[PDB]
Amino acid sequence: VHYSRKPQVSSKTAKAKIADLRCHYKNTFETANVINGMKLRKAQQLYRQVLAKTRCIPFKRYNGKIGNTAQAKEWGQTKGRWPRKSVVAMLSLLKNAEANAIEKGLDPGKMVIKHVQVDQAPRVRRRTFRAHGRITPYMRSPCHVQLFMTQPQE
Amino acid sequence: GRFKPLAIKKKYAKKLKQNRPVPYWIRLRTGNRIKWNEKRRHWRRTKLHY
Amino acid sequence: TKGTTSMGQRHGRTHILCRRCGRNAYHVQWERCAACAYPRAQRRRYNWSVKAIKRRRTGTGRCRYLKVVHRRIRNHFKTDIKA
Amino acid sequence: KTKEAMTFLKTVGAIDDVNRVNDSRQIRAGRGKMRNRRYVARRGPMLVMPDNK
Amino acid sequence: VGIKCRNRRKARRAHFQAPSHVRRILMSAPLSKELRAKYNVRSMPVRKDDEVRVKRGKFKGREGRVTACYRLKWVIHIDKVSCEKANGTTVPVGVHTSNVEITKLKLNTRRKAILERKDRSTKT
Amino acid sequence: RLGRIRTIRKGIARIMTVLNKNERENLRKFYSDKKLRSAKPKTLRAKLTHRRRLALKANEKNRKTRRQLRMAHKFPRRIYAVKV
Amino acid sequence: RLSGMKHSAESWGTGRAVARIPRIHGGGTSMSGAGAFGNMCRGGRMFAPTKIF
Amino acid sequence: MPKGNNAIPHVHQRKHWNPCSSQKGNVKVFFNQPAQKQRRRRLRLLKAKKIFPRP
RNA sequence: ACCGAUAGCGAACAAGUAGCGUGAGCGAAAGUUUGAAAAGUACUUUGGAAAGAGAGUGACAUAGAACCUGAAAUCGUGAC
RNA sequence: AACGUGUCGCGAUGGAUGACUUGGCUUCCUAUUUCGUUGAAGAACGCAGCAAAGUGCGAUAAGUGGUAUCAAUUGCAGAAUCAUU
Repeated sequence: VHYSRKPQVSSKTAKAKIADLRCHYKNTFETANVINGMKLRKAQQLYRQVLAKTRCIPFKRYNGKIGNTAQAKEWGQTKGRWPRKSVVAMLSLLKNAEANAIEKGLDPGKMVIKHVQVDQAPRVRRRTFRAHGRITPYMRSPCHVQLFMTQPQE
Repeated sequence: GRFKPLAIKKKYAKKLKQNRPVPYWIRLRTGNRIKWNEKRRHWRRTKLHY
Repeated sequence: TKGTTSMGQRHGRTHILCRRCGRNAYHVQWERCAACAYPRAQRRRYNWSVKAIKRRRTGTGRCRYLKVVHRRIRNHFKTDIKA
Repeated sequence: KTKEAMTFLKTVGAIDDVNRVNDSRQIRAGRGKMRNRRYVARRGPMLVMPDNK
Repeated sequence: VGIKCRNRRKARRAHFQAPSHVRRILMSAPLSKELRAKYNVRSMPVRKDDEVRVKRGKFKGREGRVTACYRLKWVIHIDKVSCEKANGTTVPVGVHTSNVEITKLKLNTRRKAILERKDRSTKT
Repeated sequence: RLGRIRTIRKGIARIMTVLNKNERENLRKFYSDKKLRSAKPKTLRAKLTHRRRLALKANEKNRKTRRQLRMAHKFPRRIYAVKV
Repeated sequence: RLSGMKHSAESWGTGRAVARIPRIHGGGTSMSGAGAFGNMCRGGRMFAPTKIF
Repeated sequence: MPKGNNAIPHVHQRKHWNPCSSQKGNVKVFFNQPAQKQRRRRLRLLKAKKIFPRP
């Protein structure tokens, strides 16, 4: 798995990857994204913060009918959700990386996330009975996450 | 129903023994293309019927 | 209804299994393995279903013995053992 | 004796053309190979016998 | 003059189909130059026990004795050449005859006998 | 998997095989003494095609008639040769 | 002799939202209804079958 | 279709019993003939051999 | 002087199987590690667990059992 | 800020691709022509150290026997077993 982007300095950055996660992918994109996604500084603090003292997680891509929330203020926008499922994941993810920051020796007191790359992984199938006997797929979109963390300094 | 002839008795028996994981020890050998216990019967899917 | 309830009514078991060929089509009451046509002392096939014919045509089994005939014939019957 | 024969034949000619021969022998690339044409080669000079002995 | 193959598909097929008995036949060795020179055989079919040298492959030039002859995979395990398994366990490699050459043979009656025919077919 | 038992049973095959072999042939012998019948049951008397079991026995087939026979005597045809 | 050509397949006709061809007869197969006989079908005839003379 | 002035409306193979995806049937090619030739020949010669004293 | 895994037999495959249909019958899908081999990733270490990160292997793992290649559609990313 | 747009590198995604190809598929030959109520074919169910399948086999059940040959077989078993009978 040649995952992601060419990532610098063998000295101080750290790589993990996990596959096919079980949250709806697009959704998860917006989950991931707040950490990564953007634009630097906003992404970095918030992960340290939702994930170390907050709830609503921003969304700004997917459409539908999609609820409105004041929490979207967090964004200056109108979508974010609070979808539990994902969240859990996110926490894990950091964490191995962090234990790897022991082994790399990096300062876990302030590591920074750069370049997460979150990808659609191959989808789950199953079936439903409709009137007159018609059947549709009711399918599923899991996740690919691969993560890097930076923390050089002055 | 309640009762169900010896022949009938045979058909399940023969099948059951097949309805479980292929003998693993076999699997291990040299050149074992061996996907899985293909033909395994099941019941909440696959009534044997009749 | 028309169907599905009446799909409730399919407790026919209609045709059952057979002796000679097995499967099914065994009419109980007028007794026939459609297939082997057991009862009857010969067996059935028709043209049209040629594929079926192939499906039944010998070898498909095991010609258990007959197989061996080819060896044996070819082994031309010099008989007995060498000793 | 093959050698005897050939040698003169070489001397008298057979070297280049002959050497194209045997040596321009390649496995037939492409599928004819896989319809059993495995190798190919060119052709080189002709002796005609009245009959061979 | 019969001017072709000797058709590969069939042939190619046949090889894969080699029985036990047959494997043994097919597998013959170059005989040691010396050994060749000795009994005056061309090449000779294997069996356990005996001694060989690695010619080519990536691992050109390795040498050793026959432990084991695994015909299905067409292998010789030769003694004291091995690979290590991660664990720390040596696991012997295996091998094909024509890139090895037999240095030394085990000779019983049967051996002697076979040898005789062979040696003959070269030598006599 | 004190695996050795298979062989032992296979040994059983061997006595058993033999045994019938003997008996069977025992039997065969004591059947004869007449050119035919009951010497020796069919199962002592070895199947050999429907046709092969059928067939014209050679006597009756080669043992044709006087008319021919005389004739045969009269018109043999072995070798001649011609050219000149 | 009759390569390809082999299901008891029939053309389904018109009104069925679809090109009007032969289709496989049978269910479950998940060949179920798949286009039949000819040329254009999977494993089928080809156009112009391959003639003896 | 092309313009060529040629020899009117013909060509024949696209007629009866030329077994199609149907089946039929009345078949009798001569391609056997090499083989056949040989069959005549090989036999013939081989026959001779057997008969042999005979004119 | 055939086809090349949607081809080619139905069927390269435990296929006329599986499957399907009351039954008659209908009757599929389904290919390849290794310049050489499992040498099939010990070990560390985090990780409930998967797993991860290391490591470790091996030319090559953009070769880690989805094994040749790896096309296009579609998408994240980078980068703009 | 947004969405799009774009590039490209790279990554995913997919299973293309080529290359292979015991597969198909055709032609042509030999034959000491070809079943079975003497119980065939086909059917059934059975049988392995550990076997599901396949495959083999038929309670003499993954077989015996003869004969031929002449040390393997290996997933793990097993056996010192080669002057060997």
